[PDB]
Amino acid sequence: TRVFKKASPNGKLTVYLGKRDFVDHIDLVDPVDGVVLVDPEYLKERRVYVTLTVAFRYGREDLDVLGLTFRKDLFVANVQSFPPAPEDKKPLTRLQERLIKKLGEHAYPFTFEIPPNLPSSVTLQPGPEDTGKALGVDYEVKAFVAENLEEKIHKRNSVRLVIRKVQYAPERPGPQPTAETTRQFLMSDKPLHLEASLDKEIYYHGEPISVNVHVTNNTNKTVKKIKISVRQYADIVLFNTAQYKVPVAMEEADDTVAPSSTFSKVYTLTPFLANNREKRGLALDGKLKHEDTNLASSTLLREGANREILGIIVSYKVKVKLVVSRGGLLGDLASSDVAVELPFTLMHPKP
Amino acid sequence: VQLVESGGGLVQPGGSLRLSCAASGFNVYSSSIHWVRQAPGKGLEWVASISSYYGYTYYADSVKGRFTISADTSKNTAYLQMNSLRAEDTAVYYCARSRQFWYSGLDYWGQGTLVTVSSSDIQMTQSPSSLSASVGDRVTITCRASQSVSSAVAWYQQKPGKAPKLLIYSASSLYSGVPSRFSGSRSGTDFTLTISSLQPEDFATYYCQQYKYVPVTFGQGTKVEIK
Amino acid sequence: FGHYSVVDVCIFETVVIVLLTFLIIAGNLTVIFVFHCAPLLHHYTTSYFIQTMAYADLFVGVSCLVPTLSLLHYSTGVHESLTCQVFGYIISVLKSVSMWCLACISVDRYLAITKPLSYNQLVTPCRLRICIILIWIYSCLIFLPSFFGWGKPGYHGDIFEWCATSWLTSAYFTGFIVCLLYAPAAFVVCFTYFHIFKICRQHTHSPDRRYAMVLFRITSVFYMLWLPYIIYFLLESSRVLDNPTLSFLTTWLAISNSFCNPVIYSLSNSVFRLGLRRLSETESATTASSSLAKD
Ligand SMILES: Cc1nn(-c2cccc3cc(Cc4cccc(C(F)(F)F)c4)sc23)c(CO)c1C(=O)NCCO
Repeated sequence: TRVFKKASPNGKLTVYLGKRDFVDHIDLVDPVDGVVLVDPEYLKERRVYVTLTVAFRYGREDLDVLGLTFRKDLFVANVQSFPPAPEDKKPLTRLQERLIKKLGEHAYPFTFEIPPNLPSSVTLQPGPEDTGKALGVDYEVKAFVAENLEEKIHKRNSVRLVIRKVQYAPERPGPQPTAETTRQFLMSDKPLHLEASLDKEIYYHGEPISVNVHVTNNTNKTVKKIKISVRQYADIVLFNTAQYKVPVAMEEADDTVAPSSTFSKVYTLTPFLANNREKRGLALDGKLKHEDTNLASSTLLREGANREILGIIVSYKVKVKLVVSRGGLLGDLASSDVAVELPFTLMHPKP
Repeated sequence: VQLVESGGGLVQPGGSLRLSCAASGFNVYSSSIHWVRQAPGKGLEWVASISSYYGYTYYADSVKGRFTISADTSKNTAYLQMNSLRAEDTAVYYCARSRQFWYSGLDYWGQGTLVTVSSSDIQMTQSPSSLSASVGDRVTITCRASQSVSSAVAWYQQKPGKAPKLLIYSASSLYSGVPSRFSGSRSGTDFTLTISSLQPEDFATYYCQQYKYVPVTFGQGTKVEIK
Repeated sequence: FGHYSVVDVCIFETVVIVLLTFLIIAGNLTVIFVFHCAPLLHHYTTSYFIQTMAYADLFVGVSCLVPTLSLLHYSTGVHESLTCQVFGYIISVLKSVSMWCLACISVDRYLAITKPLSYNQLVTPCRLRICIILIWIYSCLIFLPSFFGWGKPGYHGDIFEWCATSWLTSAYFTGFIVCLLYAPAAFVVCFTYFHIFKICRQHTHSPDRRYAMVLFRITSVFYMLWLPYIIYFLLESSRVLDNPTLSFLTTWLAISNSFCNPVIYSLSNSVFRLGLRRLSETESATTASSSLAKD
């Protein structure tokens, strides 16, 4: 069919790979697979080693430092290739067998394995002013020829191709995302009831949000404005639990409701990248070199998973926030507001 | 699930026309509405495309700086302004929809509007130019690409009058809705699909598309007749 | 050592205090540069708090390094009066805002242990900006009587002449400063960290909890270096004792607290530890496809 080839700049170390884009399920991991073809006449005694380093880039997009490099890798697995692992008999795959049959016995294969508790390949938005290596988590597969792990990797004889790990939709969804929060003011003990609902929980990217609001304003106050906005929650977990609250698409409507009156009509929202070009700190799903992609697919995890170990976790929650008026015997136009959370997993389907 | 086309007519040279196509059931933020031109008695050629999710606007060599294409998400409609029409712009325009994520050929098309005027670049090559065959004759049409695309090609069976439909994409999988007899294969830069059981309905002109680089363009064109 | 020698020859402990200022400005520069060249916003609530604390202590280092030059750079002894007043005021306000900001760190990152189910609802960016504005307004308003003429606010600005030989503190002022800046600080830190330590015991615990192993360290050393200032403020102003050298040592410790604090903070968290433990040591082709034969 088709197999990707990268090859060394020198023209000696060539790495094959089945699928650049790799899926990940809740409790099952798609394994990477590939073979390495190199001229043994060149490799007199040097051993070819192939690794997978899940880089986390966080420092700007400028040049590196003498010793800092502002990087860390959450998982580095190295597997020997020369000789073809005589100690351990790896479970050779159908793809690996076909690849070794296409070429001769010169090539030697390799195989990795990814623990499920690892972040999906997401790169944060570089921004307009930045020009360089992007932020976020970026997978990598590199094969080098050397004699020891501690030895320097000769870049002039080093091959590197970027893979991406991306999660795909759950075919069976839950019932619905619903939440209803009321608020009682100090002036009167007649709180108003707010209800919000969505069409489904999993949304294919670009599909329209269908928020269904329902307010029963029983208090002696008026709702000035209604704000609906899907907010990207990019829970960066490096050694902390830092959280971001970048909005993606906010639609407003001055549909005021009189006191002691109800109001229920559905709104439509669509999250897209065309008008979010300048929003620095946004999370985007995957980048090979610079090709524009969609927004960050919601990285679902298995129920009860250790959610305090991963690299970057993004999730999408829509806010139904409406602003009220502080009119009365002694009050100004400025007042507070009541908002309700609603989570939904907007992320790709499976072909 | 379908897209309509409107705005046809006859415009003198130097005129303008804001021909527009409207689609229902296709989210504009999930589908990149395309725009193609079939010359009178010649081959179809892509002219413009807008991918509303990204806010981009790609053109072609004869299209860049000539006409303007825009769309709005409110009416789910795309309006193509054919400003500064010339003699070479005389063609029929079909409004086509493709999945704006992971391009998979042109799924849905439109009726089309005929436009007439009165008072780097790569080119796929399709062979044979013409052919006449009967029922049960194994026929293969080869689309040879000058520059090797990454296994991402599509084939369209355009009957006379009606808009072309999609049968294959990436030369491997057939679109849901076509009979299983259709197939396809990749051989280097040469792309070939097989038509053996030539039914009376399947006898129509075939066209090869390569959706790899910008200025996406069709090939040369083939025809299927009865021997 | 020399006495009443600001205009006679020179003073020798200027070297000690300039060493303290150099350490303070170095630690604060490295913390600010770490948090600005690598924008990470870690623990977003505590991020603005600790960044503004680093800002405030950098300002205190610069403003108390001003005497190191403008004590003997020119013909000193003409217009130091308002200079001493404003300098003591600004250094005391900066130290107050540093301490109250640490206390507010403790009270804000305490809800992440007890009430994390709606933690991202009580604390927002606008609320924290209002809290910082309120903290600076509170420090300015509590130390306004120092410039108003009711007394001098501690022994921060005794490096000059009038405010070392002529100015005297007021018991009604030390009681005020203890009662509404330091005693509430002790109250907040106690009522927060006791509850925290009641929960650090395991049920047999997150990055939100592993910050306690460094924040408890920070506040513990801060109070270790802060202990011989409240006692001396309550002692000398109440006319029970007065020791020049002991006052100098205590004040030097209490200003060097903000030099030792950022150094051990950067030495605690691994965003800067990776910048030291790894830094102390010191073209491609086109990804083209091929052809694999099918079955
Ligand atoms: C010069 C001098 N030092 N001193 C002192 C003697 C004994 C104790 C202290 C404590 C001080 C407060 C401070 C301590 C450390 C850092 C700082 C800081 F502001 F720099 F941060 C401020 S000054 C000072 C005097 C007293 O009069 C003089 C002087 O004016 N003429 C000498 C008369 O013997």
